Amino acid sequence: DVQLQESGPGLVKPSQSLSLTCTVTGFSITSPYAWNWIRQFPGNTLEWMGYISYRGSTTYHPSLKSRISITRDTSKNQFFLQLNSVTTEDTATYFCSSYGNYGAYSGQGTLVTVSAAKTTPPSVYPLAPGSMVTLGCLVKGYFPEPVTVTWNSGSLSSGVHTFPAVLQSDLYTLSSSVTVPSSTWPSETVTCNVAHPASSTKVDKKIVPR
Amino acid sequence: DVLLTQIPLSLPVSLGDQASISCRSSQSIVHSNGNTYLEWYLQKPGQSPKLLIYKVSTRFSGVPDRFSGSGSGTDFTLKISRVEAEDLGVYYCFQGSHVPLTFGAGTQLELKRADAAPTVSIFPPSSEQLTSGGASVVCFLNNFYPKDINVKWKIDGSERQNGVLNSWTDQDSKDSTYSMSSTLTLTKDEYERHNSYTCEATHKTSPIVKSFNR
Ligand SMILES: CN(Cc1cnc2[nH+]c(N)nc(N)c2n1)c1ccc(C(=O)N[C@@H](CCC(=O)O)C(=O)O)cc1
Repeated sequence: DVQLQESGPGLVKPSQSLSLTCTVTGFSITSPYAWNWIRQFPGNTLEWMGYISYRGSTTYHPSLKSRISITRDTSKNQFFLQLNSVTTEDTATYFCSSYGNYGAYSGQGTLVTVSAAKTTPPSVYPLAPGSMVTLGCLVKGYFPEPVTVTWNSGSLSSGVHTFPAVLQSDLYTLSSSVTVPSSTWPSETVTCNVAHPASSTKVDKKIVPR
Repeated sequence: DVLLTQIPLSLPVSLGDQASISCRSSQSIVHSNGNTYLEWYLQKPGQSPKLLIYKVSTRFSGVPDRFSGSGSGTDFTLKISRVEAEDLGVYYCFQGSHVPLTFGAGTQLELKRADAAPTVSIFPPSSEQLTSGGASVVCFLNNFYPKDINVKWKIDGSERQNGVLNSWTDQDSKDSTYSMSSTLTLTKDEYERHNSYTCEATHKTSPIVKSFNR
């Protein structure tokens, strides 16, 4: 019944400001006690940014107070986050949550990327070798995160490892491996399917020997 | 600021085990109304952190009885009387008694298993990438346990460190192993200066070596 839904832009340019909306359903933002904004940094630590109370008074993380503004729209049952002079260090998954005598409810969270980089599709390369056989796919120089990698539209998922993306210098790179029996390859087709929604790309790279 | 120290940061367990996580506060977390706003959260991968316990010992809605919280002053404890398959993930303690409201670093509740050596696979750069003037050499160190394995690149007898990009997967749900990818990023020209490319899985002798010649 209770739902907290984050919305807003996924990309923000450095020095510009990030604005997010929390749409609340199941109960009113007018119910005690606090309506929070939280962020989780890449593979990381959680930070409580601040809250707006059920009565509209704000409490901020002292370090963010000067850049941060939390507001609310009681009739729309929404509360808002504004973070001003943003740095690359503001790249995080942003969540909204609530606290009261019943405990706490949390939204799903959205990744907000702060970068000067422009949207770029990845270059997808097949990785064939020089009882079991490992093959791979190199997904290079895309922006922003994420990409999705599937092997033969999911039928090979069992022996698949999709590694987390690394940022260098302002672009992302990832690799994905698949291991199948020697009987299955090169005799049968092994294809790597890469999708980058942000740049509307869907590439299918087949693994060809020699 | 109130600093929250979680002990340990990594909790290896077997299913059915009793588990305990400690949360040590740098100062008292009793708010001016006499309440202690000490909370425990569980974050499963991809998901947002979900509340287990609030106000030290109150179980949130839908939280099983095997999860219990206790403590006072500066020492708080989360106990899991029986670890179930669904309880695996990262546990956080949080304090809401003093501003700024703060979290601990997180405790990874992970499955124990026997040691496993990685499977090493080395890949020369693709013809497609070479045509663009790029040459990435990729290596996989797959399905090992515990995290105690590293990569070492040797190019014609000399250790290579510059231009190496590494990434580690989370614990695999299939068999409780870890995997890592290592990419040596070169230009086509840089790649052409060398012959023998070696990728090794190392431990604190004995490395698992894979190599090719250009
Ligand atoms: C000091 N805290 C702030 C506090 C505590 N834990 C948190 N935990 C989370 N997850 N988020 C936030 N924002 C929190 N904020 C705090 C203090 C007093 C009341 C309070 O007076 N609560 C009730 C009832 C008080 C009562 O028990 O009579 C009210 O309706 O005013 C709430 C929170």
